Amino acid sequence: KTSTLIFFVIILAISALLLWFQTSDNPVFNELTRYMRIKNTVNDWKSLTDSKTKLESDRGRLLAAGKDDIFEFKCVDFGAYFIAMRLDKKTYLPQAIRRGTGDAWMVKKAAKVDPSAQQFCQYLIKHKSNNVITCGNEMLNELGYSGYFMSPHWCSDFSNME
Amino acid sequence: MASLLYLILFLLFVCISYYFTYYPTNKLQAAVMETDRENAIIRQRNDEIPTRTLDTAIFTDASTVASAQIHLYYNSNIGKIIMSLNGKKHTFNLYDDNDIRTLLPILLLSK
Amino acid sequence: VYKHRLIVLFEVFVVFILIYVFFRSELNMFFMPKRKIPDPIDRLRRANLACEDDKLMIYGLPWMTTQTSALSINSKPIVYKDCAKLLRSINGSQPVSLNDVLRR
Amino acid sequence: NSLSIFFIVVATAAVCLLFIQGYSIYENYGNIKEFNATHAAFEYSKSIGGTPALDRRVQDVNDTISDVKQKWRCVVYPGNGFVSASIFGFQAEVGPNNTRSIRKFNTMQQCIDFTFSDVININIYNPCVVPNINNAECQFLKSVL
Amino acid sequence: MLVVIMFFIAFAFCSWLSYSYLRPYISTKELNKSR
Amino acid sequence: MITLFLILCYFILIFNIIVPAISEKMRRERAAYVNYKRLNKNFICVDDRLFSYNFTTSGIKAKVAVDNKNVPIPCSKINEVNNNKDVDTLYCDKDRDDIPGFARSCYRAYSDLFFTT
Amino acid sequence: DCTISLGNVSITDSKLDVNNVCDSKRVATENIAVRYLNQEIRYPIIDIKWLPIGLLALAILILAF
Repeated sequence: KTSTLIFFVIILAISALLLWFQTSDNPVFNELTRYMRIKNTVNDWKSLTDSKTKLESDRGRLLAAGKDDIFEFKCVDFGAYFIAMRLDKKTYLPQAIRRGTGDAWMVKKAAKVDPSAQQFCQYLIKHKSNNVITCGNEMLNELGYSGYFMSPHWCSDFSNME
Repeated sequence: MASLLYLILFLLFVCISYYFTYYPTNKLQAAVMETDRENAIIRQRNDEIPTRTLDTAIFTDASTVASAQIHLYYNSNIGKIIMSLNGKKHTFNLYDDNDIRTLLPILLLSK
Repeated sequence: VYKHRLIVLFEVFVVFILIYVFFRSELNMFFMPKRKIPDPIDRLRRANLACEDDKLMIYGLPWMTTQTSALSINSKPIVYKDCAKLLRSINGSQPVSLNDVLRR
Repeated sequence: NSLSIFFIVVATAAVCLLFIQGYSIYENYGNIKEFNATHAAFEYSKSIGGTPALDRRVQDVNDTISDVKQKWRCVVYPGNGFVSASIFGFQAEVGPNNTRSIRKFNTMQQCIDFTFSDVININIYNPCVVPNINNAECQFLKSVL
Repeated sequence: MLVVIMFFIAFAFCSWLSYSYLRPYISTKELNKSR
Repeated sequence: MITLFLILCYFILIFNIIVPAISEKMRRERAAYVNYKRLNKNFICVDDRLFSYNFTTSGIKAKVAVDNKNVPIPCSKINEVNNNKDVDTLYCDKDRDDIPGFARSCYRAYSDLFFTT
Repeated sequence: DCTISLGNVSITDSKLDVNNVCDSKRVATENIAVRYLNQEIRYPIIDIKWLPIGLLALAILILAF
């Protein structure tokens, strides 16, 4: 009888301790939950992104042979928007002018022929070019997705062969 | 009597714990899980079209037919099929009647 | 002891209070069916090639009630002297829809 | 007494798993800390909506304007350089009597810098409105849009 | 009797902990009163 | 001792399953709401529609701006909706089959909240 | 001026090495290219959502009292 009550009280005390562990913004609790999410995402995407990034680095280093202005921002039309893209010197990967801490600055178009979007894109090239984003490993490490397996996207193969 | 009520309470416990463990309880979790579900749907729909090289009979004119080997890339998010034939990409919009009437004989004559 | 049963009932009451106060929208979203994502190729699944006389036609297209001919690469209506033989050599006498082609 | 043995073994399994997890966490807490630090973006992807990440803190006017004519562009004014034009009218400057006069830029880059700068410098000059009407300017504005 | 008292004591303590940890996040009056 | 076991189960349920769920939900959604309010915009453009959010004791709730005919206002009018004070709004909690793509729009509205978090 | 024009290549569990080499340089056959595998060791951390349920397991000892 007494032993049952003591075990009861012990279980309630352990429940209170676990409640404190869970609802007190503990560092260990937060790190364990973060690791549970991060491990699954890494297992899903990291190696595939690395292989794809190496392939496109090889492709862009082949493409950059004989061209001198391929490492300068040009405003590429992607149908529904403009993107200020160049080819990264170090990795020979597509690079685009970034919008804050998000993805590339996609200047939307209100029709097929939008002079204003083109001109704002040129303004970004002249002014907002200090912040850039790169497809593949950098995009995966900054935004959590690589962009090579999402469509439509300026890094994806379908949007670039269309 | 007592056993039935205790079993009912225990089953209610199990159901509530299962829901709170394996189902979304806030907007972040719900958004993440719906992202995953929509991505899986899109991926399987894209995988419906055979991405491996397939042999079809392609009419290069009104009355001339030739055997050819083509590759198909389907993107159901925007609804387009890109057919690589003779090294050239042909983009067919699935919302266009003429594109449908051109692509469907290619798909239905595959072997 | 009746007091312990009352304690269990009070705990169940508190559980229901918390669920009602906080997780009402989540439960309703859980009860309702999922959100349908449009399929661009769904309406083409019943399309089967079947040619009358020597002109290749496409059947099974619901939104185009009239018989729609089959176009070639250069967008010319297909007329073929041996359409029936070609269709027989492709799949056989029985017609094949797009759904059967996709499930191959 | 099978039920008692089953309860003992399952509770022992729970306690032993707790101790194993505690010791593994104790030895690998730092390791998972750097693993999370170097993979912070892998926790939640920025494409939760199924769309590329967008930074709402950086404001872009092109996201909402669904009409081309309402947008501001730089167009070539024949014989007088470049001007900023839209369906509302040309971007103007204060005249001698606090009026509106079309301001003209020497180069496309200057016009783009003035038009798309973060500074609010909008001064509408409609050449088709009643107070300020000019047939040639209105015709040019309507034709160039 | 002792079970009832112990359960109420632990329930009160755990409710106090949860309230103390979650008041800054569930007190929506602060957001409503702020414009 | 079945009843003491049931007391244990329900106590653990509440204080280690439901209350931590409330904690995580409120922390995430309060952070999202604060990030929203830092934008200083009453209505934001999500999925070609205008969405506002409010924080209540159940969490963060999204609403869409509509006109007198319950047709959502396009983003091109955002400047005249933020300045307005009596905008008719439809809450995303209640499903409406008359609006095309309402579920997707409300989904993307909730998803665009969690950019930083 | 030497070119290789392959068609539809489909290889499984194999290696493809198209060299198209037309100079004095000799390709390094069977030269195992080893990189630094900066492997990240996953740890046997069960999802801590197991923590309540495990407690319940301990709780059922009260059934044996």
